[PDB]
Amino acid sequence: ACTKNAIAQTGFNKDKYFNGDVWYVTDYLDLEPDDVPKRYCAALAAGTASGKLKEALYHYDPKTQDTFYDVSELQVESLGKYTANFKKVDKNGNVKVAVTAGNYYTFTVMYADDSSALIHVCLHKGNKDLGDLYAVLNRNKDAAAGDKVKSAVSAATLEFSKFISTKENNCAYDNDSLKSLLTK
Ligand code: HEM
Repeated sequence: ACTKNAIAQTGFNKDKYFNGDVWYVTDYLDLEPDDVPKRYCAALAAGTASGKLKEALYHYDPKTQDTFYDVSELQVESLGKYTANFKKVDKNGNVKVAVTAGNYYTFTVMYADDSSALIHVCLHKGNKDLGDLYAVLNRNKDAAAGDKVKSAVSAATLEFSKFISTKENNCAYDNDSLKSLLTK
């Protein structure tokens, strides 16, 4: 179940966020903690490709080796709040699972600056969801969360101390695939 109407950042700068570059998940929190593993790797690229607002996703479970990529087309609900479809793809953009009625996520940018962000995601696959999922992002895969984003976590009435870090998982990412997937 998802339970939060996440509030987007006041004055969110869409073009800076959706600039074609990669964001790494450094820390995450699911309000239903059992919905996701205790160790995980995730990243995304976000940009406009031929006029279309896109995200490319990467998930990797460092214990099981489960790996998957997605390409998403985003629709705008309001500034910084989107509804995204998704198709599962290989790293080269070949479709494994097509865009499907009932497979979508909401995506809210609660805070962002040039280097860091806080997002909320509510994933739906049919009648299933993956709970309220918060993630701290950085442009640098190894950056410890700084004061701007940690304060934003507090301003969301959350506690950064309770987020799970991805930093001790030897996460390695294919940035080139994430960038090219934006076009697919
Ligand atoms: C970076 C923002 C993220 C977004 C937008 C996102 C979105 C998604 C989407 C679209 C899927 C379904 C993929 C498919 O079936 O084709 C998925 C699956 C999944 N995600 Fe995320 N995700 C993000 C980060 C994370 C993080 C940080 C975790 C933490 C463990 C996580 C855990 C999972 C798990 C466990 C699944 C598999 C769910 C299932 O089997 O039903 N995700 N995610």
